Amino acid sequence: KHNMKAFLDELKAENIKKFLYNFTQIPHLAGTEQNFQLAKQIQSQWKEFGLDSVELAHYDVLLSYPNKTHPNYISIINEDGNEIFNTSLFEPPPPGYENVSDIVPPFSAFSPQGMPEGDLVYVNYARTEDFFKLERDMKINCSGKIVIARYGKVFRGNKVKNAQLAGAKGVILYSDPADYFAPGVKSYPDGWNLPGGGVQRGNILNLNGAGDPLTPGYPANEYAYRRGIAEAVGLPSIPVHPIGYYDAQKLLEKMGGSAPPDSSWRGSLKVPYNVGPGFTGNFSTQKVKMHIHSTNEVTRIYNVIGTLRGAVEPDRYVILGGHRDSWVFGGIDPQSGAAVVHEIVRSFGTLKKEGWRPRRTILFASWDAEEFGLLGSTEWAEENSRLLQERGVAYINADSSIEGNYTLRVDCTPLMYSLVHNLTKELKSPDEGFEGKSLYESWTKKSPSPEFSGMPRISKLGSGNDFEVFFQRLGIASGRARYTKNWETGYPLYHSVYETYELVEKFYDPMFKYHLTVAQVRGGMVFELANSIVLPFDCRDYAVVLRKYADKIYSISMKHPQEMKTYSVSFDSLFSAVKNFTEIASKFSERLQDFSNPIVLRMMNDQLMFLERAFIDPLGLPDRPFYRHVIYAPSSHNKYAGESFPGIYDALFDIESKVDPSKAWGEVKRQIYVAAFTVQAAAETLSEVA
Amino acid sequence: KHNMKAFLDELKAENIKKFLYNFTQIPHLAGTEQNFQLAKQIQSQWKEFGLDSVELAHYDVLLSYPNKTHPNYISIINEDGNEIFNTSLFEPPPPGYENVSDIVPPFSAFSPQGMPEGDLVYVNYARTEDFFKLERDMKINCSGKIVIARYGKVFRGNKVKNAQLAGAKGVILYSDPADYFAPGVKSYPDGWNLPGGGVQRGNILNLNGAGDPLTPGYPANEYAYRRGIAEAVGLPSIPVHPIGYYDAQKLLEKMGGSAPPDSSWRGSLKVPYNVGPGFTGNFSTQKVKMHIHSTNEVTRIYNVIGTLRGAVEPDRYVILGGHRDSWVFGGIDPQSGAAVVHEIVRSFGTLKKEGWRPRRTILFASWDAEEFGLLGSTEWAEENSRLLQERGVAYINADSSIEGNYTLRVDCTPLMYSLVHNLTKELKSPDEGFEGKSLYESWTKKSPSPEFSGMPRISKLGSGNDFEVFFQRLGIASGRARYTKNWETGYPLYHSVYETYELVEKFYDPMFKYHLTVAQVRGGMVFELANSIVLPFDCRDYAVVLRKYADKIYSISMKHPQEMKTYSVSFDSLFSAVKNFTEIASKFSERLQDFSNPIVLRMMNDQLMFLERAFIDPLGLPDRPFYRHVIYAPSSHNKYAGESFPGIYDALFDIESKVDPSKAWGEVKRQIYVAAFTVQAAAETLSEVA
Ligand SMILES: *[C@@H]1O[C@H](CO)[C@@H](O[C@@H]2O[C@H](CO)[C@@H](O[C@@H]3O[C@H](CO)[C@@H](O)[C@H](O[C@H]4O[C@H](CO)[C@@H](O)[C@H](O)[C@@H]4O)[C@@H]3O)[C@H](O)[C@H]2NC(C)=O)[C@H](O)[C@H]1NC(C)=O
Ligand SMILES: *[C@@H]1O[C@H](CO)[C@@H](O[C@@H]2O[C@H](CO)[C@@H](O[C@@H]3O[C@H](CO)[C@@H](O)[C@H](O[C@H]4O[C@H](CO)[C@@H](O)[C@H](O)[C@@H]4O)[C@@H]3O)[C@H](O)[C@H]2NC(C)=O)[C@H](O)[C@H]1NC(C)=O
Ligand SMILES: *[C@@H]1O[C@H](CO)[C@@H](O[C@@H]2O[C@H](CO)[C@@H](O[C@@H]3O[C@H](CO)[C@@H](O)[C@H](O)[C@@H]3O)[C@H](O)[C@H]2NC(C)=O)[C@H](O)[C@H]1NC(C)=O
Ligand SMILES: *[C@@H]1O[C@H](CO)[C@@H](O[C@@H]2O[C@H](CO)[C@@H](O[C@@H]3O[C@H](CO)[C@@H](O)[C@H](O)[C@@H]3O)[C@H](O)[C@H]2NC(C)=O)[C@H](O)[C@H]1NC(C)=O
Ligand SMILES: *[C@@H]1O[C@H](CO[C@@H]2O[C@@H](C)[C@@H](O)[C@@H](O)[C@@H]2O)[C@@H](O[C@@H]2O[C@H](CO)[C@@H](O)[C@H](O)[C@H]2NC(C)=O)[C@H](O)[C@H]1NC(C)=O
Ligand SMILES: *[C@@H]1O[C@H](CO[C@@H]2O[C@@H](C)[C@@H](O)[C@@H](O)[C@@H]2O)[C@@H](O[C@@H]2O[C@H](CO)[C@@H](O)[C@H](O)[C@H]2NC(C)=O)[C@H](O)[C@H]1NC(C)=O
Ligand SMILES: *[C@@H]1O[C@H](CO[C@@H]2O[C@@H](C)[C@@H](O)[C@@H](O)[C@@H]2O)[C@@H](O[C@@H]2O[C@H](CO)[C@@H](O)[C@H](O)[C@H]2NC(C)=O)[C@H](O)[C@H]1NC(C)=O
Ligand SMILES: *[C@@H]1O[C@H](CO[C@@H]2O[C@@H](C)[C@@H](O)[C@@H](O)[C@@H]2O)[C@@H](O[C@@H]2O[C@H](CO)[C@@H](O)[C@H](O)[C@H]2NC(C)=O)[C@H](O)[C@H]1NC(C)=O
Ligand SMILES: CC(C)[C@H](NC(=O)c1ccc(F)cc1)C(=O)N[C@@H](COP(=O)(O)N[C@@H](CCC(=O)O)C(=O)O)C(=O)O
Ligand SMILES: CC(C)[C@H](NC(=O)c1ccc(F)cc1)C(=O)N[C@@H](COP(=O)(O)N[C@@H](CCC(=O)O)C(=O)O)C(=O)O
Ligand SMILES: *[C@@H]1O[C@H](CO)[C@@H](O[C@@H]2O[C@H](CO)[C@@H](O)[C@H](O)[C@H]2NC(C)=O)[C@H](O)[C@H]1NC(C)=O
Ligand SMILES: *[C@@H]1O[C@H](CO)[C@@H](O[C@@H]2O[C@H](CO)[C@@H](O)[C@H](O)[C@H]2NC(C)=O)[C@H](O)[C@H]1NC(C)=O
Ligand SMILES: *[C@@H]1O[C@H](CO)[C@@H](O)[C@H](O)[C@H]1NC(C)=O
Ligand SMILES: *[C@@H]1O[C@H](CO)[C@@H](O)[C@H](O)[C@H]1NC(C)=O
Ligand SMILES: *[C@@H]1O[C@H](CO)[C@@H](O)[C@H](O)[C@H]1NC(C)=O
Ligand SMILES: *[C@@H]1O[C@H](CO)[C@@H](O)[C@H](O)[C@H]1NC(C)=O
Ligand SMILES: [Ca+2]
Ligand SMILES: [Ca+2]
Ligand SMILES: [Cl-]
Ligand SMILES: [Cl-]
Ligand SMILES: [Zn+2]
Ligand SMILES: [Zn+2]
Ligand SMILES: [Zn+2]
Ligand SMILES: [Zn+2]
Repeated sequence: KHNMKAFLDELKAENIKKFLYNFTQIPHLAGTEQNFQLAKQIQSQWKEFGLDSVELAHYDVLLSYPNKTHPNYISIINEDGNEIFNTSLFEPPPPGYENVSDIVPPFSAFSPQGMPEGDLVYVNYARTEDFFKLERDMKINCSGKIVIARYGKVFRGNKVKNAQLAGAKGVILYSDPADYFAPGVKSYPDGWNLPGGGVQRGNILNLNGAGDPLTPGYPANEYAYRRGIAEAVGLPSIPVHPIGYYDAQKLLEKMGGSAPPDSSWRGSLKVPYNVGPGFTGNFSTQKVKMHIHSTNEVTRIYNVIGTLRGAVEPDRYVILGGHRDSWVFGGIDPQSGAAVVHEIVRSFGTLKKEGWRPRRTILFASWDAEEFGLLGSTEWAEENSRLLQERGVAYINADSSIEGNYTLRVDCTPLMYSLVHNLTKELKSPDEGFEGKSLYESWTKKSPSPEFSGMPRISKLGSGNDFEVFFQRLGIASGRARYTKNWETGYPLYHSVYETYELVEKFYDPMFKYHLTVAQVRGGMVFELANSIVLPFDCRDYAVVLRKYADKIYSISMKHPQEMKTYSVSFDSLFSAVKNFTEIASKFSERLQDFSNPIVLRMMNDQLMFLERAFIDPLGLPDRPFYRHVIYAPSSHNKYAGESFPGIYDALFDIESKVDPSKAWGEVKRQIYVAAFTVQAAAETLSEVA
Repeated sequence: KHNMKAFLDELKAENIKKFLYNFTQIPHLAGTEQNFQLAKQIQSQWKEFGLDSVELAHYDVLLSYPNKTHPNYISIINEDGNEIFNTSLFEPPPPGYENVSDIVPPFSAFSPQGMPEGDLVYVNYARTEDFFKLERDMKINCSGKIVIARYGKVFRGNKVKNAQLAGAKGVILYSDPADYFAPGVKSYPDGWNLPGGGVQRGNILNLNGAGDPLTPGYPANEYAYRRGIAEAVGLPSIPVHPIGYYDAQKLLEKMGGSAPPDSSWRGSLKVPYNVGPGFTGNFSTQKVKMHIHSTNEVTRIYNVIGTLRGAVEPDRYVILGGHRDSWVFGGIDPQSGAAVVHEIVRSFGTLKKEGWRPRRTILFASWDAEEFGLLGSTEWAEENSRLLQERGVAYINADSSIEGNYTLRVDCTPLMYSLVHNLTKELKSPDEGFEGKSLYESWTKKSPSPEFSGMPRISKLGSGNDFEVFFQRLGIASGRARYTKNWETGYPLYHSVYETYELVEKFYDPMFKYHLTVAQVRGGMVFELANSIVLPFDCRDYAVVLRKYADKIYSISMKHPQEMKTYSVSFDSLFSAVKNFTEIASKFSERLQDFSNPIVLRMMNDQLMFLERAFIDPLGLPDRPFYRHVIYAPSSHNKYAGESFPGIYDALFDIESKVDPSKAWGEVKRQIYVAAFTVQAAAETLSEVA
C-alpha cells in the first residue's frame, strides 16, 4: 500500500547520518564556490531520487565578508596609542580540522567599516528594557560610547538597532558562560559547551522581512535595479564585532563607573559587570578601539527547487523548505535539517518510482543565504509571489532538526494544531522511558500546554528563519518542528567552528533517532497536507487562539484605565469580530463534515487554504510593509519571537512615555479597528460563498 | 431553452423606458432621504424579480453639501467693496420642474469654505500643459490669483490640483459653449444644448483610488477609526465654484493683461480670452470675490447588493454594478444605466423562476455616492476585498447607457476583447441604415480600430467610475459599454438640472433601442462570463496590446537618446518579458483547447481568472498606493483617461525639466525593471503549474 505508513517506514536514521556527514566536511558559506558545488550535488541527487524536475534558482544579492588581508579585531589602547591587548583573529580549530581552508573568521555580517575608539558601556543583553534601565533609571548616556553586550534572549540585529538608537558608536557582542556554558558539561571537543575561544558568527541586519537589502519588493534577478548602499534596507550604521569569553573577560575586567543595577545583569565571569562608562581609576585613560574592514558585495546565491507534481491538484503547492548555507560546517545549523529533508525527498521518490503521486504538488527547497537575512527564500518568494498566494497550501520549514535531546518543539499556525496532535499520536516516541508510547504522550508529558490539561505546548511563529516570507508576508499556513532541550534545567556551539558532525554524532543524537523522529513529524505533515482529501486545517483552533490573544491585548490596555476612559478606547469591536469568527468557524466545520461533490470540496479546500491568507493586510504593519499578517508579526524588540495583534501591541508599548497621549491613544484605537475588521473579514471568507 | 438568446429576448425597450421614468422624477443626491427610499425600492424589486438575496450595505462616509441658508456665489467687487455683479444662486428649473424641492444648487463638492478676493487669471482647460504654457512660456505667475478655467478635456479634480500647485487661491470652473453647445442645436428644453444658465456640478477630489477620504484602506463601518479632516485624502485646499456661460461672460469680458497665446485657448464667447492677470485699465481696481460656505459631513450611504447563486461554481463572482446616486434627476447619469441594470436583473430573474441558474454566481450592485468619489463601490470592495480577489471573475460597469446615438463605445481589459467581438456579431444593429446587420458591423464601420482593418476601436479603462477599485486596485478583469456620439462632427447637459427623463425620451433615444442594445451588450457579457464553461478570456489579446504599449513607452524614452546612452537605459528586459508572455500565452491557449476533466478545467479557469490579478503590484504605484495595476492606471493628469505602463510613463514625463537627471533616469530604469518583472510574473501564471 502507498500510504503515510509506507512513506514513514522508508525513512532511515542511518541515511540521515550519512547525509549529515556528507554535508558537513567543509564549510558551505553563502556565495562561496563550495556552497554552489553542494547545490549542484543536491540538485543531482534529488533528480536521482525521482523528483519530476529540480532546478537552481539564482539571485545576485548583497552579502558581507571579512577582508582576508586586513583582519577585524578589537584592542585596548593606552594613552600613547599602543594596543596593549588584541582580541583573537580566529577560533582555534577543532581536532582534525586544523588544516581545513576557508573557515570564515568570526565577524558580524553587514557591519560597516570603521575604527572607532572610546569608553565602554556594558548594556547586559542590549534589550529594549536594558536600555530603558540604563537611560531612564541609571541616567547613563551611551552617546559616543562603545557598547558591549552579551549575546542571548533576543536576535542580535535588535541589539544593534537598540545600541544605535542609544547613540553608541560601536557594538561588541560576546558569549557569556552564563548563557553558553551549562554547569557540569565540558567544552568542545570533550562536551557540548562553548570554549573560551569560541565565537558566534551572525548577521546584524534589521530587514523587517525585506530580503536582499538592495531590491525590496522584487527578485534580485539579472536585470534588477538596485538601491544604492545609502538607501539599502536594514544595514547598521555603526561597526559591530563578536568575541568569545576569554576575550570578553579582558575587556570587562577593568570596567568602572556604576555597579550593575541588580543580579539579572551579572553573567558568570569573574568580573564585577560594572556598566561603566569607561575603566576604573588606574586604567581610566585607556580606551577600546575596534578595527572593522568587512565589505558588502553583491554575490550570486543558488536555491535548489525540486518538484513532485500532484496527481489531482497539481496547481496546489505544499512546500518543504530549509536552508543549505552555513556559517562554517553547519553540523546542526542547517545540515541537521537539510539531511532530514534529503531523506524525506528520497522516501517520497521511492513511492514515486513505484507509481505513486501525491494528490497535490510538493515543492522541496534548499535555500541559500538564509544566514545573511533569509535572502534566498525571500528572493524566490518575491519572484513567485503570484503563484504562491493563489496556489500555496502550506509551508513546512526544515532548518536544524535538533538543539537538544529532551522533547519535541513545534511552532505553527493554529490551522495546523489538530494535524500536529493527530500525527504525533501515530508516531513512536524515541525518548528513554517512553518505549512503546506515542510521541504525543512523551511530548505532552515533557512540555505540557500552559492552558490545557493533557495537551502539549505549541508556540507561535516568530521569525529569524525561512518561513518568514511565506507566513508574515504572503499569508501561507506555516509550521516547523524539531527536538529541543528542557528549558527548566539555544545550544552553546551555535554559529561557532565547533558546530560539527562530531558534535551531533557524539553528544546530541548518536543513534540519529531524534533526527528520525523529526523527519517523521516534518515528512508526515507534508504527506498529509499534500494528500488528505480535505485540507487538514481546523479553523476552530484559530477561533480559540484569537480569543486568547484578544484577552491578552485587552489586559495590556487595561493597565491604563484612565486613558481608556478619556479617549474612549474600546475593545468591543475586536471581541465582537472574534465571537463572529468563532460562530462562523463552527458552522463552516459542520458543513465540512456534512457535504461525492468535487466543486464543493475544492470550494471548501479553497476556503481552508485562503483562511490564513485572509489575515494579510495589503498595507502592511506601520513602517513594516513586508509584515502584513495582522494576527502575528515578529516582535519589534526581538525578531525571533512572535507577537500577537502586533499592530495594537506596538501602539500600546511604552505608551505612558509618549508626549502626545491623544495621538498615541488614537493610534491604539486605529489598530483595534484594523484588527477587528481583519478578523471579521477572515471570518466572512468561511461563510457560505453565495 | 434556457440560453443566452432566451435571456436577451426577454429584455424590453419598453421596460427600460418605464424604469428610467420611475428613477428620474425627483433628485436622488447621495446621503439624502430620497436616495435611501430609492435604494429600498430597488431592493424590494430585485427580490420580487427573483434574486436569492438582496441586501443594503451601508457606510458612513465624508460627503459635501452647500449651506441652505448661506448660499455660494461669486462677485465682481469694486474698490469700495460693493458687489457690482453676482453669479446665479440656482439654475432656472426646466418646464414642469419649477416646483420640485431639494434641487441642490450648483457647487463643487468638497470645496473648503472661504471668501478669497483677487485678480483673475484665465488658464484655458487648467491642464498640465496649460499651466506649462502660462508659467514657462508666458511667464505668468498664478500665485495668489483666482484662476478661471473652462470645463472639458480632463477630470475637474485634476484642474483643481494643477491650480493649487500653481499657487492659485481659488478656482472658478465654467462651461464654455465651445465645449458644451453644438452648433445648430437648440438649448434645453428645445434641444440638447446647455443654456447660458446651466451649470455642471461635480466633486473636485484627488483621491487616487482611496474611497472615503477619512478611511483609506478599510470600510467606513460602524466602528471605523477616521482620520481627522486635516489628514483626509484628496481634499482641495482652495475654494472652487462652477458657473454657466452667462455668468462666465460677465467675469471674462473685462479681462486684461496678455492676449491668449493662440486659438486653442479661445472658446466661443464674444470675449478676447485674455489670460490676465486682472481686468483692463478702466476696471483695473475691481476684483473677483468668491463666497463658499459648503460643509463636509460624514453621512450614511447605501449600496444595494443582489445575489443570484451559481449552480456549479457559486464561489466565482461575476459582478454587474453601476451607481444610483445623481447630482439632480440623473436622466442620463446614472439612471439610464440603472434602468438597464434593473431590466437585466428582471430578465435573469425570469429565467431563474423557470428553474435556471447561471453556472457562476452573479452579483448585482446599485452603488451609492459614486458622484462624491466612487465612495460606495470602493467602501464595499474594501470590506469584501478578500472574497473579491480570490473569487472575482469579472466586473461589468453600468453607468450612463448613452451619451449620444451614433455608435457603440467599449472600454475593457484586453481579456474581454474576443468576448466583445463575438457577442456584438450576434446582436442586431439598432442603427439607421444597418437594419438586418450585426452590431459588430455598424460599430466597426462607424468606429474603426486605428490599427486593425475590419475591427472596431476598444479603449483602455481609465477611471472616474465604479470599476476603479475592482480593476486598478484589485486586478479583476473589468469592462464597460455604452452608446456614444460621433467625436468627428461628452454631452452638454452633464450634471445640470436639465438632465432629465425628457432629455432622453425627446432627444437621445425616443424608442429606447440604444438602451436596449446597451442592455444586450452588458447583459450578454455578464451571461457569458457567468455561464461559459471555459471563462471567455483570451490571454493572447493581452500579449498583442502589451507589445503595442512596450513600443509606445520605448518611443517616448527615445526622444532622449543622449540620456539613454549616459545612464544606460535599456528596454530590453521589458521586450523580453512581452516576448515571453506572447509565447507562454500561445502555449496556454493550445492547452486550453486541447484538454471531461473538471480539475484541469477549473485549474485553467483559475489561471484565466488570476491573469488580470497577476498585473497587480502590492506596493502600488509611486505615491498612489491604491493604483496597483502595473499595465494600466488613471492618468496622473486626467483621472478619466487610462495610461499604459503608468509607472514608466510618469517617470519619463517632463523628465527634461528635472534638476537631477541621474536620479530621474535611475527612476525610469527602476520602473522598467518593475514592469518587465510584472509582465514576466504574469506570463508565468500561465505556464504549466507543475
Ligand atoms: C459580528 O456579527 C454581527 C452579525 O450578527 C454584526 O452585527 C452588525 O452590527 C452592525 C454594527 O453594530 C449593525 O449595524 C447597525 O445596522 C442598522 C441597520 O441594519 C443601523 O440602523 C445601525 O445604525 C444606527 O445605530 C447606530 C449605533 O447606535 C448609530 O451609530 C447609527 O447612527 C444608527 O442610528 C447600525 O449601523 C448591523 O445591523 C449588524 N448586522 C446584523 C445583526 O445582521 C457585527 O457587526 C459583527 N462584528 C464585527 C466587528 O463586524
Ligand atoms: C524570458 O524567458 C527566458 C527563458 O526562455 C529567460 O531567459 C533567462 O534569461 C536569464 C537572464 O538573462 C538567463 O540567466 C543566465 O543564467 C545563467 C545560468 O543558467 C547564468 O550563468 C547567467 O549569468 C552570467 O551571465 C550574465 C550576463 O552576461 C552575467 O551578468 C553573470 O554575471 C554571469 O556571468 C545568467 O544569469 C537564464 O539562463 C535564462 N533562462 C533560460 C534560457 O531558460 C528570460 O529571462 C525571460 N525574460 C525576463 C524578462 O524574465
Ligand atoms: C484529528 O483526528 C480527529 C479524531 O479522529 C478528527 O476528528 C474527527 O473527524 C472525523 C472525520 O470528519 C469526524 O467524523 C464525523 O462524525 C460525524 C458525526 O458527528 C459525521 O457527521 C461525519 O460523517 C463523520 O463520520 C469525527 O467526529 C471527528 N472526531 C472528533 C472531532 O472527535 C480530526 O478531523 C482530525 N484533525 C485533522 C485531520 O486535522
Ligand atoms: C470567439 O469566437 C471564435 C470563433 O468561433 C472562437 O474561436 C474558436 O474557438 C473554438 C473553440 O475553442 C475553436 O475550435 C477548436 O478548433 C481546434 C482545431 O484547430 C480543435 O483542436 C478544438 O477541439 C476546437 O474544435 C476554433 O478553432 C476557434 N476559432 C478561431 C480562433 O478562429 C473564440 O474562442 C471566441 N472567443 C471567446 C469565446 O472568448
Ligand atoms: C582588503 O585589504 C587589503 C589590504 O590592506 C592592507 O593591509 C592591511 C594589513 C592594512 O595595512 C591596510 O591599510 C593595507 O592597505 C586592501 O588592499 C590594499 O588597497 C590599497 C588601495 O586601496 C593598495 O594601495 C594597497 O597596496 C593594498 N594592500 C595590499 C596588501 O594589497 C584591499 O583593498 C581590501 N579589500 C577589499 C576592501 O575588498
Ligand atoms: C595588536 O596588534 C597590533 C597590530 O598588529 C598588526 O595587525 C594584526 C591584525 C596582526 O596581523 C599583526 O601581525 C599586525 O602586525 C600591534 O601593533 C603593531 O605592531 C607592529 C610591530 O610591533 C608595529 O609596526 C605597528 O605599527 C603596530 N600597529 C598598530 C596599529 O598599532 C600590537 O603590538 C598588538 N598588541 C599586542 C599586545 O599583541
Ligand atoms: C449655515 O449658515 C447658517 C446661516 O448663516 C447666516 O446667514 C448667512 C446669510 C450669513 O449672513 C451668515 O454669516 C449667517 O451666520 C449658519 O447659522 C448661523 O450660525 C451662527 C453661529 O455659528 C449663529 O450665531 C447664527 O445666528 C446662525 N444664523 C442663522 C440665520 O441661523 C449655520 O451655522 C451654517 N450651517 C452649517 C455651517 O452647517
Ligand atoms: C450681490 O449680493 C450681495 C449680498 O446679497 C446677500 O446675499 C445673497 C447671496 C442674497 O441672498 C441676497 O439677497 C443677500 O442680501 C449684495 O450686497 C448686499 O446688499 C444688502 C442690501 O443692499 C446689504 O445690506 C449688504 O450689506 C450687502 N452685502 C454684501 C456682502 O455686500 C449686492 O447688492 C448684490 N449685488 C448685485 C449687483 O445684485
Ligand atoms: C535560541 C533560538 C531558538 C532562537 N530563538 C530565540 O532566541 C527566541 C527568544 C524568545 C522567544 F519568545 C522566542 C525565540 C531562534 O529562533 N533561532 C533561529 C535562528 O536560526 P538561524 O541561525 O538559521 N537564522 C539566522 C538568520 C535570521 C535572520 O536574518 O532573520 C540567525 O538567527 O542568525 C532558529 O533556530 O530558528
Ligand atoms: C466625457 C466623459 C466620457 C469623461 N471622459 C473624459 O473626459 C476623457 C478624456 C480623455 C480620455 F483619453 C478619456 C476620457 C468620463 O470618463 N466621464 C465619466 C464620469 O462619470 P461620473 O459623472 O458618473 N463620475 C463622477 C465621479 C468620478 C470620480 O470621483 O472619480 C464625475 O466624473 O464627476 C463617465 O462618463 O464615465
Ligand atoms: C557526498 O556525497 C556525494 C554524492 O555521493 C559525493 O559526490 C560524488 O562523488 C563521487 C566520487 O568522487 C563522484 O563520482 C560523483 O559524481 C559525485 N556525485 C554527485 C556530485 O552527485 C561527495 O564526494 C560526498 N562528499 C563527501 C565530503 O563525502
Ligand atoms: C416607481 O415605481 C415603484 C414600484 O412600482 C413605485 O413604488 C410603489 O408605489 C406603490 C403605489 O404608491 C406602492 O403601493 C408600492 O408599495 C411601491 N412599491 C415599492 C416601493 O416597491 C413608485 O411609486 C414609483 N415612483 C414613481 C415616481 O413613479
Ligand atoms: C548624551 O550625550 C550628548 C553629549 O555629547 C548629548 O548631546 C545628548 O543629548 C545626551 N543625552 C542625554 C539624555 O543626556
Ligand atoms: C542527552 O540526554 C542526556 C540524558 O538526559 C542529557 O543529560 C544530555 O545533556 C543530553 N545531551 C544534550 C546535547 O543535550
Ligand atoms: C510668484 O509670486 C510670488 C510673489 O508673491 C513669489 O513668491 C513666487 O516665487 C513667484 N513665482 C515665480 C515663478 O515668479
Ligand atoms: C440622434 O441622431 C441624429 C441623426 O444622426 C442626430 O442628428 C442627432 O444629433 C442625434 N441626437 C443626439 C442627442 O445626439
Ligand atoms: Ca528582493
Ligand atoms: Ca474606506
Ligand atoms: Cl525549522
Ligand atoms: Cl459605464
Ligand atoms: Zn544560523
Ligand atoms: Zn539555520
Ligand atoms: Zn456624474
Ligand atoms: Zn455616473
